Amino acid sequence: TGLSEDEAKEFHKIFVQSFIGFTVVAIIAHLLAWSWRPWIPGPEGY
Amino acid sequence: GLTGLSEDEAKEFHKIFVQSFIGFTVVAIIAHLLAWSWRPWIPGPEGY
Amino acid sequence: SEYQNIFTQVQVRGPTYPGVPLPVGNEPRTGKPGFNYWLGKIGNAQLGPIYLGWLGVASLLCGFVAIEIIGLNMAASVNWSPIEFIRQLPWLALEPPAPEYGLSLPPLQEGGWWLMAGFFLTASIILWWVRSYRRAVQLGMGTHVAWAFASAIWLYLVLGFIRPLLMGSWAEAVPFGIFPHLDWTAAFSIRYGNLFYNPFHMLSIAFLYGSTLLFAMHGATILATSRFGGEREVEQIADRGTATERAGLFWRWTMGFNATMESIHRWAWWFAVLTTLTGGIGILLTGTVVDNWYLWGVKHGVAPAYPEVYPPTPDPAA
Amino acid sequence: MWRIWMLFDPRRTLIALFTFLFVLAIFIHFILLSTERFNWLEGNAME
Amino acid sequence: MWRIWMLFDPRRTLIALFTFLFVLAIFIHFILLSTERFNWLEGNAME
Amino acid sequence: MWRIWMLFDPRRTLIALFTFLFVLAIFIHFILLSTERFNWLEGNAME
Amino acid sequence: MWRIWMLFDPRRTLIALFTFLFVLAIFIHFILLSTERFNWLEGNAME
Amino acid sequence: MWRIWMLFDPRRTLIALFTFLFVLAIFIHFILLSTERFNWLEGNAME
Amino acid sequence: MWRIWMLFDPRRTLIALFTFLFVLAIFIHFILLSTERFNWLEGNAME
Amino acid sequence: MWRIWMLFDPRRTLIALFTFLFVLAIFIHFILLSTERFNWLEGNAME
Amino acid sequence: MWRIWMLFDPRRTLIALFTFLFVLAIFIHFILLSTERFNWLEGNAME
Amino acid sequence: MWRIWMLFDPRRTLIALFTFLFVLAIFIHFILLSTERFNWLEGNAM
Amino acid sequence: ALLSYERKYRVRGGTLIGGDLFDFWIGPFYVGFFGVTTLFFSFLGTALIIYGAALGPTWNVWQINIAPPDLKYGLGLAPLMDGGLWQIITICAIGAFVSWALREVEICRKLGMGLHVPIAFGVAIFAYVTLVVIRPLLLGAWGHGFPYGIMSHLDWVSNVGYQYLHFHYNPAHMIAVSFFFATTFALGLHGSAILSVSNPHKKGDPIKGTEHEDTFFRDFMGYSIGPLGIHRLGLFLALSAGFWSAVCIVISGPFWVGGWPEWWDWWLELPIWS
Amino acid sequence: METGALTGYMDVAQVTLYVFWLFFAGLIFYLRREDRREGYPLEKDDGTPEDIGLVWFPKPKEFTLPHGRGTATAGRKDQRKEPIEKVYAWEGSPFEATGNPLLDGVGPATWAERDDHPDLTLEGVNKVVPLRADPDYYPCDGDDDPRGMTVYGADGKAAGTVGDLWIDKADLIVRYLEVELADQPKKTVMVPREFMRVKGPNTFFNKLIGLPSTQPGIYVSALNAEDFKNIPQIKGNDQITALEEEKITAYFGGGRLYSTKEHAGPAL
Ligand code: BCL
Ligand code: BCL
Ligand SMILES: CC[C@H]1c2cc3[nH]c4c(c3C)C(=O)[C@H](C(=O)OC)c4c3nc(cc4[nH]c(cc(n2)[C@@H]1C)c(C(C)=O)c4C)[C@@H](C)[C@@H]3CCC(=O)OC/C=C(\C)CCC[C@H](C)CCC[C@H](C)CCCC(C)C
Ligand SMILES: CC[C@H]1c2cc3[nH]c4c(c3C)C(=O)[C@H](C(=O)OC)c4c3nc(cc4[nH]c(cc(n2)[C@@H]1C)c(C(C)=O)c4C)[C@@H](C)[C@@H]3CCC(=O)OC/C=C(\C)CCC[C@H](C)CCC[C@H](C)CCCC(C)C
Ligand SMILES: CC(C)=CCC/C(C)=C\CC/C(C)=C/CC/C(C)=C/CC/C(C)=C\CC/C(C)=C/CC/C(C)=C/CC/C(C)=C/CC/C(C)=C/CC/C(C)=C/CC1=C(C)C(=O)c2ccccc2C1=O
Ligand SMILES: COC(C)(C)C/C=C/C(C)=C/C=C/C(C)=C/C=C/C(C)=C/C=C\C=C(C)\C=C\C=C(C)\C=C\C=C(C)\C=C\CC(C)(C)OC
Ligand SMILES: CCCCCCCCCCCCO[C@@H]1O[C@H](CO)[C@@H](O[C@H]2O[C@H](CO)[C@@H](O)[C@H](O)[C@H]2O)[C@H](O)[C@H]1O
Ligand SMILES: [Ca+2]
Ligand SMILES: [Fe+3]
Ligand SMILES: [Mg+2]
Repeated sequence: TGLSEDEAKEFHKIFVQSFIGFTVVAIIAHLLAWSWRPWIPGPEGY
Repeated sequence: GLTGLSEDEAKEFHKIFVQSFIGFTVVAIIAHLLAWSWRPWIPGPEGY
Repeated sequence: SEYQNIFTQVQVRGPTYPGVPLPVGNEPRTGKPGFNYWLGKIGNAQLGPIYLGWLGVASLLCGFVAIEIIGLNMAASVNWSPIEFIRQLPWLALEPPAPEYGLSLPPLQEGGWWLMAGFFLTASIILWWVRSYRRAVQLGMGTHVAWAFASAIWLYLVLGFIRPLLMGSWAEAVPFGIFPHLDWTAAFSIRYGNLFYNPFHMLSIAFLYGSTLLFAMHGATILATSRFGGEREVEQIADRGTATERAGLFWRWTMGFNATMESIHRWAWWFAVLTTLTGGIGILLTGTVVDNWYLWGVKHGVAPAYPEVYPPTPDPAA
Repeated sequence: MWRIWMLFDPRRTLIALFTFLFVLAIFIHFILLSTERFNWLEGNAME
Repeated sequence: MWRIWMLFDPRRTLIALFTFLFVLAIFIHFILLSTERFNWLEGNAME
Repeated sequence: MWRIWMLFDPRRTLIALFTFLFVLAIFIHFILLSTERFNWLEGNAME
Repeated sequence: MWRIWMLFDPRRTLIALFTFLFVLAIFIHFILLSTERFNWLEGNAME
Repeated sequence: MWRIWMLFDPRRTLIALFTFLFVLAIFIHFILLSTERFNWLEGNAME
Repeated sequence: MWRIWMLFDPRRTLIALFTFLFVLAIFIHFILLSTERFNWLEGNAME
Repeated sequence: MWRIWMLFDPRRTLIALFTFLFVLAIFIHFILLSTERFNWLEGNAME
Repeated sequence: MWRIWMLFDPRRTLIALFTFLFVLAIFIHFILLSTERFNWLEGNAME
Repeated sequence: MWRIWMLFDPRRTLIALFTFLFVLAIFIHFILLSTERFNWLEGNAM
Repeated sequence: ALLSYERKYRVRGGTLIGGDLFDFWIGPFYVGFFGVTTLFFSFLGTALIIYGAALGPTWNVWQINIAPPDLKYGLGLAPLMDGGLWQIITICAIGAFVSWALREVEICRKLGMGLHVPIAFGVAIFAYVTLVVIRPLLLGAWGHGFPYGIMSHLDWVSNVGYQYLHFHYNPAHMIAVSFFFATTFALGLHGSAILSVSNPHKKGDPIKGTEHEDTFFRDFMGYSIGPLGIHRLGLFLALSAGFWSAVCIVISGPFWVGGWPEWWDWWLELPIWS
Repeated sequence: METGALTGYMDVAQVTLYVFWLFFAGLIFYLRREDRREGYPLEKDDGTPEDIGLVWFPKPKEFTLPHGRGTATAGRKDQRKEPIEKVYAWEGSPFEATGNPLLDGVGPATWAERDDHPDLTLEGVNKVVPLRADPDYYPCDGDDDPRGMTVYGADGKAAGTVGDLWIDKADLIVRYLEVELADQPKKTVMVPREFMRVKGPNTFFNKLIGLPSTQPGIYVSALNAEDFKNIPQIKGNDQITALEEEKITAYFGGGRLYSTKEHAGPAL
């Protein structure tokens, strides 16, 4: 990999933040999509 | 000097290139005016 | 007129090559190698020796049983007439079991022989496959032949075993005959609505066309650069020569990109295996998960719609 | 967990991850477009 | 069980494991989609 | 924005730009010719 | 604008341009021949 | 007889034997499933 | 315009032109033959 | 104009010219053979 | 005629002759079996 | 005409000539068998 | 723009037409005179195909169909929207394919290579002109050519095949298919063979030479054709596949009109077993 | 749900097709990476390297050679100074030889820097040897023996006589013809098999029918008789080095453009 431990931690810090930011935007998108049309049918089937 | 032309050679080619492009375009413009006088190609609301 | 390297003009003769020494645990090679002049015109003149281990003899015996079952049944179908056997040979077949038996074991009268021939032929092919694996490993070479062979077996297995298993009927399988298995091939496409519209059949044909295209390119490319030693490909891979450079540059200047001497055989390997890999998947899909490929094409916007030269014909059966 | 980057190169992993994420997102969008309820372009009614 | 990594390279094991886990997950999601009961996009009624 | 030419070769960018723009332009003309309303050579009536 | 010839070689440029201009010219002549109104050889009536 | 193993290598014999036994076991299990009486998954009645 | 021979070598600019001119000439004769009015061999009434 | 034969190979120029002349001559004969008026073998009536 | 063995190899010419003679004999027996009159195994009536 | 064997190998000519003679002889016999008049095995009326 | 070994080979000469004027490169592509004509015919043919697609009912890639003219037009040029466009594209395709082959000849000459590749491509061109020129010419109408569409020409293949009630029984088709199957089988074997010696079973093992290549196939199938033979045989099988494909379709219609299984009655009616 | 259906419109066959499209795209990407193991990184016409990134250019492939020859690395950069000059200044222009391209190794005469050691059989002995160094090998009966025949140049002029045959031990085939030059300054010259045509009475259509050859000999259309003297000479005896093989075969490859000039200049 040719990476020291210091750069490995520093990349992982940004990677986790970017993943959280990407997930947070997606979570909001899924909340908006659910408010539009929920995708869990239920006993009656939509 | 990417193409190997000096500044003067680029001047000379461009002048002839522009002149012949203008001559080529002028003939085409006359051809299009004759074509328009024959049958215009813009339909109109009823589309001729 | 220059030499086109089509036929070897001057062959040389010497001691026959007995093969590289096999490691301990291998049978001695059988046969006394000899030289064939006409084979040496195109390639190597030496014929043999062959390796006949346990896998070789077991595969030969299993294949012999399958061929005998097929041949004796076709001979019996013409009342054991050798004259009618030769005359009708392309038309004769060992018929697959009747549809009434499903996946159950059928009697000899109604396709029991087909199941035995299919079983012993499959065992022969499988034993031949591991022999292909073993012969490569014992020489220290990679097992690329065995896995390319596995792709061919994959289509063979789905055609006669896996798809009939999924359809629950041995009658869905291929007869052991020359013309009848062409009839089965035609009937298969007809039954499932123009297998031309099977996208994996399209892929298999693209790779079959590509494989023939690639060998036309590669065979001609190597022959055109064999004057620089292009036929010694493995030597070119380890130590690149002008033959590899000219071969790559010809294709780079022609179509804008090229391969290496090693990577062209990776293209060759993958195009060949993908022919049977895609084909096996396509055959496995039809009847199990798609039953009318043309209607699948119209469903997915694949089938073109043609202008009506005649009015649409109503079906007279209501 | 930072030690994961001592195994895989972060830059090539990012390329593969971003390619994977876009392809997955495209296919999930297309899967929804293939349904009647979740096709926002065809706009079928619910229930 | 730490000894298992003395025979298997962590990099190739993780790549194979992640590829296997994702393919299995996609395979199981698609299998559910082919069922009437568990197709959450088509939303068939229970029972 | 003069800094983009520190990154991109002006000659290769111009070649890529010109061919891309013509291909886009000719395909937009093609798309217009495929419509009833905007095919100027067919001259279909409006509405 | 003469500086375009410090980036584009006149020889290759003119060969590409004249080839392109010819292809486009006979392509447009072909398009008109394919139409009812502008097929000057078939001579369909106007309107 | 212990002398059986002077002839045949123990390692090759075991590899072939294990494959042969499993293939035979699969062969017999499939044959039983092909029958009405011995298909334990279908569970047909007797007689 | 005599300077074009500095750019384009005339020894083979002619062969690239003669085979161009004949193919264009052979083709225009073809288009005329395909027409009802200008096919001088079939010779339809001019109207 | 005799100088051009220093720049053109007299042998393969003559070969190509004869091949072109014969192909054109054959082609024109065939086009006449396909016409109702100039088919001298079918021999249809004039007018 | 004894001189033909100066040119023809006696061993190779005998093998070819015997192969030719047997093949010819088989086909003549074949042709007779194909006919109605000379099929001595089917034994069709004369006239 | 004895000089024709100066040009052609007598052995190879004889093999080719005998092969040609037999092939033609077989070919003509088969053609007669195909005709209704000259098929001596079926034996049609004249 | 250049491979690390490319610079020495980028020399002048080897052209058939144009000589010095077109002897240059654009990126990796060599142009030559026939490259210009290839571009001319390719752009013209592609533009006319896209124009026919635009004027067609749909933009669906699978459903775009540039059909040939009706059979009633015979060998003449039909109106552009009634199959004439297909006729022009066919000429452009032939011009592009021949120019591509002649361009490959110039590149072959420039590198000192043999002309095997353009000749092998000529077999492919021969199959196309058999489908699009020779067979329509022998049948007397350009409408017998296959349409230019991804799915429409597959429908053409199906309908031509069933014009003889069983195209599998076509004797030349039987030969051509076997060659197509043989070259793919040979290609898989040849690609596997070269990869096996250059990629040994144990990683970081000595590379294997031609002796191992010969020994494996002698061990496996009892015969090894050698590195030179496999490329000769592989090219032969591929070209035989292309050649017999042209034969199989050119005899269907021009030289055989009934069901292809009928044709085998010559074998069944041989006087040896009639 | 229908048996093949997934989402009303989606079905199993469709998603199976898209699974293959993903695999095929990955395979094409993988195959293109293997294509870049040689000839990369790209360089400009003046030698300046081009930028390749990392997802396309793979790590160097190391082949361990047999016979204790060490390890070989794919993508070897040749170190000989190129005796060429760009004809024009713009990129994509041809290169002109600043000397004699036939002897300088330029264009069709270009030779790569192959190994300076002879190719060896698996046993460990030289693969390519003259017939004088191994009487166990001989020309096959039924094929004309080149030894003794005179070698003619492309112009039809005699260039020498065959003195020996160099054969490959692994593949029983003639690899080179040792030609004793008719013109002498005993200078011998190597003619590769693929660059020569044998015209004896045992080739074909001559053994089958029995016709003698009118003018039997070895015919080389690649080079004129005068250019035979400049064919690169092998350093040693009874042993030919792979680099020497490359130079001899490259010299013949450039003959059609530089020696006979039949490929030099347009046809028409
Ligand atoms: C009317 C007929 C249908 C049609 C019906 C089918 C059917 C059915 C199938 C194909 C299949 C294929 N079709 Mg199709 N096909 C049609 C039209 C075409 C056209 C064309 C231009 O018209 C072409 C080029 C093709 C080409 C193809 C191939 C791409 C593919 C076969 C791959 C292969 O090589 O496996 C050939 C090799 C094998 C099958 C076996 C591989 C090796 C085995 C192990 C051999 C063992 C040898 C054995 C030991 C020897 C001893 C045996 C004993 C003597 C008995 N088809 C039309 C639409 N086609 C096959 C496929 O997979 O497509 C999806 C298939 O099943
Ligand atoms: C129901 C249909 C019938 C049938 C009816 C037909 C008909 C009709 C035909 C065939 C033809 C073929 N059939 Mg069939 N065939 C059937 C079943 C089969 C089966 C099978 C498994 O059952 C197989 C394996 C085959 C196999 C074959 C091949 C022998 C042949 C197709 C290859 C070919 O012609 O190459 C030759 C083709 C080429 C070389 C293409 C030419 C390429 C050109 C020169 C280059 C183009 C470049 C391109 C424009 C580049 C684009 C630019 C890009 C951006 C790069 N058929 C069934 C029974 N078959 C065809 C044939 O043999 O005709 C020649 C044919 O016409
Ligand atoms: C990538 C896909 C392509 C492909 C690849 C492929 N095929 C392969 C391989 C590969 C990579 C092999 O390695 C394998 C092989 O062995 O190749 C040389 C093989 C092979 N592909 C074959 C055929 C084949 N491949 C086909 C297709 C394809 N193969 C695809 C196009 C087809 C088609 C199109 O239908 C066929 C028919 C075989 C030649 C071979 C596998 C042979 C095999 O498994 O044989 C097992 C053993 C037997 C059946 C022995 C039976 C014959 C004996 C002579 C019996 C008799 C014994 C005794 C002599 C009796 C004596 C009696 C007398 C005393 C009377
Ligand atoms: C004869 C043996 C096999 C073979 C050989 C072969 N093909 C070859 C070669 C060889 C030796 C080349 O050197 C040449 C090449 O450059 O390969 C990369 C080529 C080639 N074979 C190709 C394709 C190809 N080969 C095929 C088949 C085969 N090629 C045979 C099986 C097929 C099939 C069966 O479908 C195809 C599609 C190309 C990739 C290439 C030739 C490229 C070329 O001609 O370039 C110039 C033209 C263009 C870039 C575009 C022209 C476009 C036209 C003006 C308009 C379209 C016309 C066309 C009729 C449309 C049809 C559409 C419908 C069918 C959907
Ligand atoms: C005239 C002018 C200049 C402008 C006009 C401008 C204009 C008109 C309009 C204005 C708009 C406009 C277009 C502008 C100008 C823009 C323009 C186009 C510029 C000029 C460009 C030019 C000069 C010419 C035209 C370029 C052109 C047509 C390109 C298409 C190329 C093509 C057909 C691709 C097919 C790809 C496929 C799928 C192939 C199947 C085989 C396969 C799967 C192969 C992989 C394995 C492999 C790599 C194998 C090889 C190999 C083998 C076989 C070995 O065996 C081997 C052995 C050992 C080592 C290596 C190898 C080895 O590599
Ligand atoms: C002395 O010898 C004489 C008789 C001459 C012998 C000569 C015999 C001759 C001339 C034989 C000719 C044979 C021919 C022409 C054969 C043609 C075969 C063809 C064309 C086959 C084509 C396709 C066939 C396929 C794809 C068949 C596939 C069958 C499969 C995969 C069967 C699998 C069956 C299995 C695995 C069975 C398992 C047993 C089970 C599990 C069911 O047990 C319960
Ligand atoms: C030294 C002190 C500073 C160190 C830390 C620096 C910042 C570290 C990362 C902070 C969080 C960034 O998080 C990143 O932001 C981008 C901004 O477009 C967002 O990305 C968002 O927009 C992009 C378009 O650009 C979309 O493709 C993506 O789908 C969406 O999520 C995400 O939220 C996340 O990918
Ligand atoms: Ca008949
Ligand atoms: Fe190869
Ligand atoms: Mg049947």
